[PDB]
Amino acid sequence: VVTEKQQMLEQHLQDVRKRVQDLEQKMKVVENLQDDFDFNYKTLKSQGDSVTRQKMQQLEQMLTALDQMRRSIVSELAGLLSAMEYVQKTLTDEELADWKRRQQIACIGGPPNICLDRLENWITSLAESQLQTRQQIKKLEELQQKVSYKGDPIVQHRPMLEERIVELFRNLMKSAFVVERQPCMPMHPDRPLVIKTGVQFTTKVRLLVKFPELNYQLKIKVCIDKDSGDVAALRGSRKFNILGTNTKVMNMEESNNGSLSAEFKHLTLREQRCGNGGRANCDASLIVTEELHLITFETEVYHQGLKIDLETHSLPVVVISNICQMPNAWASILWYNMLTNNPKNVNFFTKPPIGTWDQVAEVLSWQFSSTTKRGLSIEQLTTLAEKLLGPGVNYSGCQITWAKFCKENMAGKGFSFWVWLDNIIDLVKKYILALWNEGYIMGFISKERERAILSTKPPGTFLLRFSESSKEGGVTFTWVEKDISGSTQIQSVEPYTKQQLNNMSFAEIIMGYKIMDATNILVSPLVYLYPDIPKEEAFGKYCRAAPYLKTKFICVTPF
Amino acid sequence: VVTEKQQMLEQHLQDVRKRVQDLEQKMKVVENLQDDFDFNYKTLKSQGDSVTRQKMQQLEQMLTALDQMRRSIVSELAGLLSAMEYVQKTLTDEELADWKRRQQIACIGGPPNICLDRLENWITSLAESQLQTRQQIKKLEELQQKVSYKGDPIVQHRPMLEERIVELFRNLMKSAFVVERQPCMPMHPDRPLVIKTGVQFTTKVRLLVKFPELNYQLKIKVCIDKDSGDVAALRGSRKFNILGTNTKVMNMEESNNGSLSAEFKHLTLREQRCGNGGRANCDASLIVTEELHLITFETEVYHQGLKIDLETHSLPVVVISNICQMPNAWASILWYNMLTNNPKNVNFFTKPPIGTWDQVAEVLSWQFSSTTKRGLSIEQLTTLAEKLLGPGVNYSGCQITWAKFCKENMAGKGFSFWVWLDNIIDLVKKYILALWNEGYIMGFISKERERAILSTKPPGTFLLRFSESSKEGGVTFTWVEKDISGSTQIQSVEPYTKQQLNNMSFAEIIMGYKIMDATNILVSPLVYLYPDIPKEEAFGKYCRAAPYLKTKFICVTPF
DNA sequence: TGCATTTCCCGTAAATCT
DNA sequence: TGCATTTCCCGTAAATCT
Repeated sequence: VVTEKQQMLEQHLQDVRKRVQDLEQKMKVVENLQDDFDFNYKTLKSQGDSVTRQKMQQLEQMLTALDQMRRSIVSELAGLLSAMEYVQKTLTDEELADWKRRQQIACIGGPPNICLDRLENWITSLAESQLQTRQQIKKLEELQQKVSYKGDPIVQHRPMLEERIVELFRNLMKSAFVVERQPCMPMHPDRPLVIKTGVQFTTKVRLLVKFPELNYQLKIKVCIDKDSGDVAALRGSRKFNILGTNTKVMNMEESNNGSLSAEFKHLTLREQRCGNGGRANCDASLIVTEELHLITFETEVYHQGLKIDLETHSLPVVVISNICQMPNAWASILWYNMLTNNPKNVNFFTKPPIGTWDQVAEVLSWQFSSTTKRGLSIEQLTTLAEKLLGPGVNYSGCQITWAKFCKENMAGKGFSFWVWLDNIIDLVKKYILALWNEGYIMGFISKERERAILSTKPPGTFLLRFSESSKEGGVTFTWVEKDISGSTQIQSVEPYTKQQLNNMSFAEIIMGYKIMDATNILVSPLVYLYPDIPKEEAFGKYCRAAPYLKTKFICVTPF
Repeated sequence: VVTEKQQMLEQHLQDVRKRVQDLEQKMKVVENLQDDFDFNYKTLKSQGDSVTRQKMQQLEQMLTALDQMRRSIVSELAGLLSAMEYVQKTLTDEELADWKRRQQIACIGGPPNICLDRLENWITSLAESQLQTRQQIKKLEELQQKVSYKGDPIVQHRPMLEERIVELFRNLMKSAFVVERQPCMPMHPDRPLVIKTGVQFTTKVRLLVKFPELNYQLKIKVCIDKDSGDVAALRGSRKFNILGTNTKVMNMEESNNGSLSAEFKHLTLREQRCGNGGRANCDASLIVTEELHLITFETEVYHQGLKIDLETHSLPVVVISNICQMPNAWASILWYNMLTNNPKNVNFFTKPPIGTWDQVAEVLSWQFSSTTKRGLSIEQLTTLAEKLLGPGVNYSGCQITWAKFCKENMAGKGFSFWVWLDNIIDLVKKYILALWNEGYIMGFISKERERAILSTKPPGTFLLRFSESSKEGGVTFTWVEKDISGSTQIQSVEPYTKQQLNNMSFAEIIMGYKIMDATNILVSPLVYLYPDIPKEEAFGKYCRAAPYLKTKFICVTPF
């Protein structure tokens, strides 16, 4: 939806469109008058070799009118240029930069709308206006060549008008070249900006100046680790080469809007080994999953007498060799994008920024709404801020460092916050998908606050939550059944590993768990999912000559 | 252990060794006499320019003696050559060829002893004898150059003696070049002669002529699909290239005997795609797993004035792209090696030979004793010949075709004999390993003959056997418990898939299977493994603040 | 050494051949 | 089309780096 700032932008772009038409009009008038003047002059000389009365006066008067039309045109052109310069900045430095920011956010699972359509229409309109304006300026030049005098408006301003129009266009083209789809392995659509060597990844660029004349004209060359990974910048770092079809012609193929774009598929990265390097300094100068790289795109455009070098790059990418490095790699991409809008700070992790629990929590919810249908409730969310910040009320300004979020292991645990959490999402995906869908799982809640169930709610009322001690990820629940109940003895079984969920699903465990009590009688999977809902309405939906005797496995607690 | 034929061989090789020493002796005598004759002659001429009485007689007599010694040497050399020619054939065409045959057999799991030691000692001894013999022959030549006459034994025979010795040596060197370790992926040690593109494989060659002078002198080049896959032979076939270190210098490294050998590791195959081919005719001219290739080794030896081109090749190899093709690929390697001793018939599967149940059964047992501690009992073996040949008594001359063994699916099944069986072995490996070890599993027995248990043995007596209907492979057992037993109602549960064995082991199923009968009471895992052994002595060996409630899964038949 | 990181390769699933 | 065959790539385990 349009904001007011975009409203004005569209408005101004139209005013510019209008002015250019008016000037085009004014150019036609001055040309015709110049032709009329030229013929009249010719006719007058071709006889002054008897001079018709008043015709000399007409010639002189035509000339004066020409002069004035020229002065006029030249100052309206200058004013237009200044307005193009002002608005172009709004277009490129404000609206386009905003898009790039929201693209970062969309990569890490945030509210999208990274649609380039409006921007492309804006950019193309401005570009057309600039090129037509340059054509009028070129025309003024050829008008001066046919007719000129001492104090000619064209001779004393035109060069500056040309310089300004060319600089504007040149810069507009360069801003227009962007990475529409950031590097991502199609196999891990929710993990853009993380590439594993040997696995195909794809990326796409777009030129927001929609000029049909340029269809199939430009050749885009992509590479990784250019320039800054040749002379000055980072050190100790690994270096890679892109393998696969290195170049790609830009065209209007997909036809959606017929926008100029170039898509690269089947790309692969391979470490460039041997030679001379270092690995000097601390952390071997950043661990593998914290090292950042840039994929660059370059091309040259020769358009209407101008040569313009276009270049753009991806957001920093983390390169891994094995998939087991992805959780950590992702955390890096989260932190980077959550905390900065600089598109090329590869040394970011030398001294990472600190985030607030606010921004960290949002980002965390996104991670869930991406892979699943819904994110995190503040019950599960707030009990998470506790697992990091300890006791308290409200967590807005509470600072979360990179070390706390992922770099170092949690309190007494032998794993990091992010990794434990990523492993959970992977569990909620490979199994328990819809079983997590609606509001089913409490998921995250302290053994403590896991008291406000059977101990306030009738015996039977159970819970659905994750194993806090498990690195790989595991699941569990609630129920009061063992010995002579004192004042409601709350319980949980030992969490089920990813393999343990191959043996029987969770809502199947929940609606197929009797509990063989000391009495030798298998008692019961407690009723009422926490609030007051009998297990059935929620969990019942996911449950299910001489022949071999069909069987089905169950564990159901042994005592 | 030495056979009588090998005894004679060793004997003859020694006789040859002896003769060469005797001739070496005879050469020394003739040389000295020639020197004596030469000096005497010199001395006699240097004065006949008065001649000492009787000295002319001595000179003449020395000459006659020389002549006779020469005739003698020349005929003993000829006889020796004929004996070297006879024995060499026994060495190379009989004993070495036998080794190659038993190497084939060892590849497909048969009784090994493919030790090259004896052969290498035999070959090296003969080679040394031949080279020394050639040196005596060369010497005869330089003796003739210093002293000769009309009718000289050396001039009229020596060229033929040279030709024969060189031909013998040349052929001995060529026979001596062999593939000691056939192409095999170290990852699948029991599957030699089957290579999957992209996976490393290793192979090794040996030169049985143990000459230290040649250490590090020869460079061996390996390749696949040479010559015959350039011009005349097979058609429609795929073609490959060996990637990795293509050449390898031959040396005496491992030092075990210090035998000359060249080992190639880290080799990889890749399909050579594009160009011009065909895939014309039926079966696209043999399916992938029936297509055969040869890996060739070549080198040149320049030794004591001779240039000898050595070449050897592997046994035909089947090339696959995915591991799922290995069962079929192996069957091909089994059939080939079980039925022929031709080392290079790549068109074998155009018209495969027929085997007898005898040879087919042996080979089948081998497949078990390879991967496990023991093969197949005739109970399990004979009940197998029934699954292929139907009813009968004795199966010796019963022909088994390639189609019956593997090419076409079994009777009413949607899979082939070999594949079902290979899948079983893979099951007996990944799980139930020792649980198969001793004599535990009956494994293969008709539902029919699976009557001679509870129905002749007390109720309780169970069985251990494989799923006949399962492609992927599965397992099952015996027990009489359901309703009011009539006259012993024999039973089996639905077989456990490879994944079903991750849920609980077989001897754990067997000693943890109660059977919840209609009476709501889980009854019992029947006692006495078939003969009369209470399940325990055999199967019992493989069985095994606020804490989470430790659990353990069981299926135990639901009725 | 123990650790960080990369390589190997099965087995499954998707892709391409034919 | 449906099939034979090859390619893709995770995830585990072994290997190499440092």
